[PDB]
Parts: sequence; C-alpha cells; structure tokens
Amino acid sequence: GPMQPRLKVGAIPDQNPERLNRLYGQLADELSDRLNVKVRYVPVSNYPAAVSAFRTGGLDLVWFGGLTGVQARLQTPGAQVLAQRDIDARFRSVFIANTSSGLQPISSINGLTSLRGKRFSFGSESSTSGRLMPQHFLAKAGVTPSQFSGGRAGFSGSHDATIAVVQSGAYEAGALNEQVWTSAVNDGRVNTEKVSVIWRTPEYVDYHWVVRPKLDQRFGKGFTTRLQKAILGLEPTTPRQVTILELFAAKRFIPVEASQYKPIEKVGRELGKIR
Ligand SMILES: [Cl-]
Ligand SMILES: [Cl-]
Ligand SMILES: [Cl-]
Ligand SMILES: [Cl-]
Ligand SMILES: [Cl-]
Ligand SMILES: [Cl-]
Ligand SMILES: [Cl-]
Ligand SMILES: [Cl-]
Ligand SMILES: [Cl-]
Ligand SMILES: [Cl-]
Repeated sequence: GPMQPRLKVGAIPDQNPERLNRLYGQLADELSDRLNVKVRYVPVSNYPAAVSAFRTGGLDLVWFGGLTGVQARLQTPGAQVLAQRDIDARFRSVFIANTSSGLQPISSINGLTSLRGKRFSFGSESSTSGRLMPQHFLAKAGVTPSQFSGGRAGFSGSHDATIAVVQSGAYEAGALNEQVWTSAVNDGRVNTEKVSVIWRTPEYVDYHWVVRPKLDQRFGKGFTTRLQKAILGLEPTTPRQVTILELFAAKRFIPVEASQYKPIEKVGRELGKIR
C-alpha cells in the first residue's frame, strides 16, 4: 500500500446496531492500542454480507456465528479461526413463547411437537443459534417449518428482533441466542410477564473470530499471532475492556479446538445451507 495499513474488523449483525457499534468501536480502539496499528469497525446490514465482505477483503477480522464462520472459511482459502468466548464452547438456543400462547415448558425434545400450527420466528436465515440448530432440534422431534402456522417460519433477522416479535404477539414463539436472551432479561429489555423460555437446547459450538490469510504481508511478520494474543489477552482491567467483556458476556476469550466446527458444518450440509 502507498498508505499505512488499516485492519477492518466486522461482526455479524446479530443484535441492535447501536449496541454493536458501542462494542466493536471500543474493541477497534482496544486492538489499535494493543497492536499499534490502525483498526476500524466496518458494520454490515445482514449475515451474508459479513461472509461476502470477508471473502472479498472488505473485512480482515470478523466475529462470526458457527454457520457464517464455517461458510467464510470454506469460501476463503487460508482463513484461520483465532478465538471464541468461554461460553461459545457450550452454546445454547432458547425457545421462547408469548405467555398468552398457552405453550408450556418442554421437558424433552419430543415436546417440540407442541409448536406445530403456531406462528414461529427464527432469527437470521444464516443464524446458528437463531435458525440452524433450532431447525435441527425441531427436525429430530419430527417438526419441519412447513408445519408452522402459514406453512413457514418467520425470519426476524436478529436475536433482538426475535425477542421483539414474540414479545409483541406478532409470533407465538421463536428461537434465539441464550446469551442475548439472558443479557436482555438482566438489563430490563424484555418483559418477562409477556415472554418466557419453554426449552433450552443441547450444547453446540457457535461464535468465533475468523481472520483473513496473508495479513503478515500487509502488517509484517508475526502480526496475525500478535492479533490472536491481543484477543486472548482481553481482561476486565480498564473501563474500556470491562465494557467490551460485559457486552460479550464473557470472562475471557479462549483458543478453539481443531475442527470443533465439523458438527456445525455437517448440520449446514444436512439442511442445505452450505453449497
Ligand atoms: Cl482505519
Ligand atoms: Cl482501509
Ligand atoms: Cl470457521
Ligand atoms: Cl459455503
Ligand atoms: Cl433460508
Ligand atoms: Cl419445511
Ligand atoms: Cl420456513
Ligand atoms: Cl409466517
Ligand atoms: Cl503472509
Ligand atoms: Cl496485546
């Protein structure tokens, strides 16, 4: 570059953009200070745009879901996974229902048959915790979205929006990210008189950082390792890092296990979401 290099950081748009701008904008400044390079957060409008901008070089480092990060790595030779939160090793979805819907707590996966004929919303089409794994667990109970009221599921686009369309009564039930649910309950952003959890899924792996190949050619030998150490180094010490980690709802970032994403890829191929 005739210019000094700049690291472009992105994230799937999985909740309110104003909240994500506070998190990733502060994280860009924190990485900038830790690395002594220019770092900018570049937002995207939907989940596929995160995959595509990563693939084409519009984003260098992205906070992906399970499904989107698998897609981004399959489409981008030499992309690496760098880290995940502590909680991403053992992630869950919550199935929620409007408390007027008559839907009862479910004690087994077989109980998901109760959602046949109901208005049900997934999150993003490409969401792991809001679509893929929920659709997987539904299919094991013998429920397909064809069986919901209207012959299909809603897609709200985000974990926040799934809470909002169940809370409003526009849908009777939905599925979303358990961390976003728990944070919204704790923060007062969900009316727990109107919405309750009917089921928590089995554990699966979900969010992780994926980095583009060849960043060492742009920023110098060792940079990608320094970037991975910067993420794994995040600690609740300064106000800035306390805020970053509270918005992630993590105590720390941890390394991933080699091919811990093979079960998410397998589900993605089973449900036709991976080419
Ligand atoms: Cl920049
Ligand atoms: Cl740039
Ligand atoms: Cl990945
Ligand atoms: Cl793909
Ligand atoms: Cl779809
Ligand atoms: Cl279907
Ligand atoms: Cl559908
Ligand atoms: Cl519908
Ligand atoms: Cl390189
Ligand atoms: Cl560091």
